[PDB]
Amino acid sequence: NKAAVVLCMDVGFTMSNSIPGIESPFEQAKKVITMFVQRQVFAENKDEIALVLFGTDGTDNPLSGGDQYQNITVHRHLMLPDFDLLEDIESKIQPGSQQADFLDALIVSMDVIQHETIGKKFEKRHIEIFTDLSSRFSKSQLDIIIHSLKKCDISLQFFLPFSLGGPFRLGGHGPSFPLKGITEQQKEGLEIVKMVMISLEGEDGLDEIYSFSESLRKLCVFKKIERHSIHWPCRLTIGSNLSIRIAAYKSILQERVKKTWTVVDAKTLKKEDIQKETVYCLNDDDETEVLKEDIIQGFRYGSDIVPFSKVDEEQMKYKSEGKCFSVLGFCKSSQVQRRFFMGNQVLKVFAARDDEAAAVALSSLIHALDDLDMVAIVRYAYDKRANPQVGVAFPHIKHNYECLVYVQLPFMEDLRQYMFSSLKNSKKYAPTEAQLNAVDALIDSMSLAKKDEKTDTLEDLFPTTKIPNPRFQRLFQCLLHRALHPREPLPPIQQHIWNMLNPPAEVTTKSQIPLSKIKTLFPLIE
Amino acid sequence: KYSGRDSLIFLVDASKAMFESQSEDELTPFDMSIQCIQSVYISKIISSDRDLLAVVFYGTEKDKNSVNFKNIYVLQELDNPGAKRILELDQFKGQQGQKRFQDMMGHGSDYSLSEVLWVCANLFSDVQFKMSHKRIMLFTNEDNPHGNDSAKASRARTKAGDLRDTGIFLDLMHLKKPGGFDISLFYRDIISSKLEDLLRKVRAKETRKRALSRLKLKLNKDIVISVGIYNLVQKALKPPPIKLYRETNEPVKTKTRTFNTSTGGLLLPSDTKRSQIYGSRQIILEKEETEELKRFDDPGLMLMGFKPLVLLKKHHYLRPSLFVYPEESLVIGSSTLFSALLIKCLEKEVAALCRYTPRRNIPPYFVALVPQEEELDDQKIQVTPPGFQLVFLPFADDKRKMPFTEKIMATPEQVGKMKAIVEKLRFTYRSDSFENPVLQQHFRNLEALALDLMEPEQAVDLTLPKVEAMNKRLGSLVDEFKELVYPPDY
Amino acid sequence: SKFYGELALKKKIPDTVLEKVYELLGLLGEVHPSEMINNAENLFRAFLGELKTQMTSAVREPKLPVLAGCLKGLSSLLCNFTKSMEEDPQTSREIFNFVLKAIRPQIDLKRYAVPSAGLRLFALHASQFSTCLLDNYVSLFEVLLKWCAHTNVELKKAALSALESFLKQVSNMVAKNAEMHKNKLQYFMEQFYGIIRNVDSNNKELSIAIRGYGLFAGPCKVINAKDVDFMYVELIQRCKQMFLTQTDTGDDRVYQMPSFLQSVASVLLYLDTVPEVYTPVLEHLVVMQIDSFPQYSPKMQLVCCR
DNA sequence: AAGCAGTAGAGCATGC
DNA sequence: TGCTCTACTGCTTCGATATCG
DNA sequence: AAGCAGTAGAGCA
DNA sequence: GCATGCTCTACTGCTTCGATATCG
Repeated sequence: NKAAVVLCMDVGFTMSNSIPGIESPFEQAKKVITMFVQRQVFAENKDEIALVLFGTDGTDNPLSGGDQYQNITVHRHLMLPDFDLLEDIESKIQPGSQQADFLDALIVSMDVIQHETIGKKFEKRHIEIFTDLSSRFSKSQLDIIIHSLKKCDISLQFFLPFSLGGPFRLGGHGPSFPLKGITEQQKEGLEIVKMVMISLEGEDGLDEIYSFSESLRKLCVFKKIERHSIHWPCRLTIGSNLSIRIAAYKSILQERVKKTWTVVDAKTLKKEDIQKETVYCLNDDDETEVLKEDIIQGFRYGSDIVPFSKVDEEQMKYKSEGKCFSVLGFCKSSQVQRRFFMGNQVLKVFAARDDEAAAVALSSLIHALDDLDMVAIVRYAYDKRANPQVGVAFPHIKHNYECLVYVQLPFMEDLRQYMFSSLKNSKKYAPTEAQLNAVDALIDSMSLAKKDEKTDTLEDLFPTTKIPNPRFQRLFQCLLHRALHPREPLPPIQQHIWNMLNPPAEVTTKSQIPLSKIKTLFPLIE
Repeated sequence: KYSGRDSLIFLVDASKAMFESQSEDELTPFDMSIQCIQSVYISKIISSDRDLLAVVFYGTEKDKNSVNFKNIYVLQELDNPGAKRILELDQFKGQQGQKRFQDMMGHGSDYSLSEVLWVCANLFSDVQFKMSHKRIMLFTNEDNPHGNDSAKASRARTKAGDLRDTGIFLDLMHLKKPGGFDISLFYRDIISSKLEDLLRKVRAKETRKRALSRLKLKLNKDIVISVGIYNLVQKALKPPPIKLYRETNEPVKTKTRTFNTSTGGLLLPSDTKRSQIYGSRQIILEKEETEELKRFDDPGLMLMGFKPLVLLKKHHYLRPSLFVYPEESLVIGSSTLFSALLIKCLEKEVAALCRYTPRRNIPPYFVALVPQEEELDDQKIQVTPPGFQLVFLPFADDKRKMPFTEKIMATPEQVGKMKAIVEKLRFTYRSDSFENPVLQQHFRNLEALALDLMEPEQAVDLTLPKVEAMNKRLGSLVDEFKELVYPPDY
Repeated sequence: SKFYGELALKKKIPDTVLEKVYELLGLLGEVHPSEMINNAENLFRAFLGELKTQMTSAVREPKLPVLAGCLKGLSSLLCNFTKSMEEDPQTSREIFNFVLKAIRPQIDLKRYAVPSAGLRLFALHASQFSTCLLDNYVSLFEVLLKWCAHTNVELKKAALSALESFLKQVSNMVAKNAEMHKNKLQYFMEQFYGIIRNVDSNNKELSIAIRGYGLFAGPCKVINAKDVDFMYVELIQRCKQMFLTQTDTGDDRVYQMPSFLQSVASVLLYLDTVPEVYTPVLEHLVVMQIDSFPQYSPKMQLVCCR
């Protein structure tokens, strides 16, 4: 439906804190706010972004009570994102640094939201604060604002510098603080925002706070925004009559960019000056150009062309007799293995809704499929159009959801087997043990997953799943560059992109010496 | 070789009692052989449509051959499977075909000896190509055809030895004169029954082999290795729909242009630019600009860490999975580094993590390399080759969000019933044979135009459930599993 | 219109045929310009846009035969269809920058197609650039003089003419508005004096001193009118000393005598009071050239008689 | 990618 | 205002079209 | 290119 | 003295065709 995000940006004096020589937090917060608003203006979402800018010299409010709501300035309210906000974020080289407090921006944002909402409702309310935690505090209104946020449902997400408690770039999935950043103002602000966040929502109050290291390189800003899916109703059968009313939804799939490149003509800047044609010109000689009404869709057979184009094939095609989510057979032996899955999507088949006797029956079915490695072969069709398909229904036993996941399977035209030579009993290409230990030193210096934290559960370095997509990011920043400065040539790529896609540092430094070992012992490469 | 082609000569023994009904009113072996030959052609005209297929009847009354012998009649020559060849050949079906072959060539004579194998050798020698398979399909039923003259037996085994020398091999597909395989005779001197391969089993396949990319994996910056990235599960589909003129029955050869700039005229690649609109403001760019804004790296694989095989859930996949193998265009020894890396990654169950840029300008993509050790057996059950395998990994807007906030518990009165049900339905999986209904009926429907026999032919689809054989096999516990704890009760 | 439409289509033509289409579109522009008062306008864009997209593109590294084709199309079209820096001073600078990019000294290559075509196009058509030929001249002569030592059996002879017409068309303009240039004049004159006195180790700076001396003997006569008289005396001594004192028996330098005669003749047409002791050496010179006819090459045998 | 085909051009022997 | 034919509408499935190793 | 099931505009009562 | 005649192999491109991204 409609979404609403309110961005609080500190402009306070210690937010106008200096730089040691590595990176600067005011620039970091500028990069994160412009990342969010370029996504919102380039995805055409029906939503509103607002700014609450606190720390400027000026005071702009309907009510500014003494020292509270001082250094409160507004520039753009809840509106659809546009290039005006990018102008506001690019024409803000000045801090104008003075701060009264940072605990007034929240209540004035809630007030202007509630006194401006009429006729145009929302299905989420998310406010993100960007502060480096050094200015003063005031706990005049604590429980009344906790109950006001608990009875108005204003969820909030908090952003902090890279100091939590060799050359740190932006964040390379390593240690966040260089050495030290904790003071008493950091302490008091951290505990008051912690206690308002737990007294609003619970345990995530200790976990929905994010640094500028891991907010650029992760989609934690992109939570409680997106709309879920389209509810899929179907019906599962076993045998004669096990007609379970079922809901299906999609899951991980290939992402495609929606905008297209409209071809225009130069020196006019209008579209209508293109009228493309094609002629179905049987020349084979001096040229004869024919009209449409001549075309038989001929196929190839053996060594020739055979006629009969379409209404006859539209009659004598395969009749598809309706959609189906039927069950063909079963197998206790889990012999559908990983290298045969072969589809371009995965389908979470969930449960029933609405008098869920069918859903408790399905949970009984997967709670029977759980105990042994028993697989289920399920035949799918979307509609009359789609070809029918076989697939496997994996069970999924998780914490707050018990689901089944549908993957496709090959038909026996889509395989091919071909003999490749063996490498175990190969009398020519067997290695040496010092070569083997060079490989093992390279592995154990380049390993990323080890167990720690005294309970020996696994911690992994560089989890290659949480990365945002770089392609639409690069494309969208290049378009905003070109539509901002309308003659400059294109940049090279940003450096926080490679600061996102880098492997961490200590693993490279550990591998530096076995990489020298493999280079120095293994034989020549061309 | 890659552009190699194979070859097959059908040598038919229609001489003495094979043209008779064997005094049996059950089956006729001439019509059986012509049905098997029609099945072979009618499969390989869409399966493997480039080999060489010839048809030769011997023991006939007339003769037709380029050395000009007697009793030997070649019919067609080594070429593609053709609709003309099968529409010509199916005039010898049944007793009407028996009489038509009688009047067209006749039947019965003192048949040949070595000379028919001489005709086969002079049929293979003419072809200027690269023959890779040299097989002869013999359709005969007698098993001592020269059992009164030993000079012809010695000359026939001599000439068959000299055909075995140059690389010709014959497999006589035995007709059923005694029905069962009771002719345990002494025909071991020439050779190197079951007909079901020639009968049914291959109505929709293909044959091909390429490599799809030859890229290089770089470990640090200087240690490079060369891998061919094969594809092994490929999603075949129906061929492209050729366009055709109505009257002269020829392709159309379309052409395409662009004009009408509020003046008319005609345009070029340079006059026009690319563009986009975003709400109110419009961007314009060049074709090189919109092709260069997606430009990251160079083609190849880049080693970016290591991980053991425990974090990746098979909930997570995106596309099909390729297969990387140690090729031979960097150095003699990249195989050896891959063999050492294979052994260590398998025994410490570790899997590589890489970035992968497929060709000259594509954004990069994270893959995970999982090893695979081969499996063969006594009788060479070469089911796996040894080498590494890609798995793709999602990024950000792949994983969507469900409604997902639903969690209700059931009762454990159903688990034993369902265990009995799934043990009732248990079948050991498959190895092959789950063929495609849409492509299959398209094959049959295209048979029924250039072969135009009657109608759309047989169209069984081995992907339907059989509820009639499911109900009796399950039994009458459907009602008790439907209403043991839970009534719908409207 | 047939061959012009056949490059206004979608993809085909593997560039050793698009080479020939670009060559035919220009050669047709050379012969018989009765019809293309109109259509030869857009053929300029059809050459320039393609040569732009082959020249400047960071990705898709450039194509080699289509450069040769498009340049030779322009070096056939530019006769009878000029666009010079007098009446249309934009495309002139455009094609000048394009040929200047086309003649940069690549070294690690063989591929002598774009050097040869750009040099020939500048050679025949040097006269079209009337304000942008006079401002890069040290870089111009350095790259051209680099390519006059290029060691190619057909490209040294194809570059020498480019150097020739460059000198010829800079001379006519430095003489034109005299005494307020007054520095370019002095620069070429103080690079030309004594560069014929060079005790050289080749044959080429020799010849180019000869040629520029005999050509720039002209513009000293509007200003000085006494260095022109020191000229030809310096010149006939520095040429008589080359062969009529020594080793007319043993030498192989008969190949610069047409440059000799054209130089001495072009200063001698501007001279006055020929000193009457050197003409008995001029008359051994030109009869040595009348004798030295059959050890020549065709093509050279016509400018010799010139 | 898979294969073929040409040939440009630098390297073997004798000429006004 | 209470009910339903119907007039969209974003939203997905597929089928044909250059692009390229 | 070609359906497709929620979302409403307004006929019918 | 360089002006000519003669010869074998690596650089460029051709053509089919299978795959892949992309448009409708």
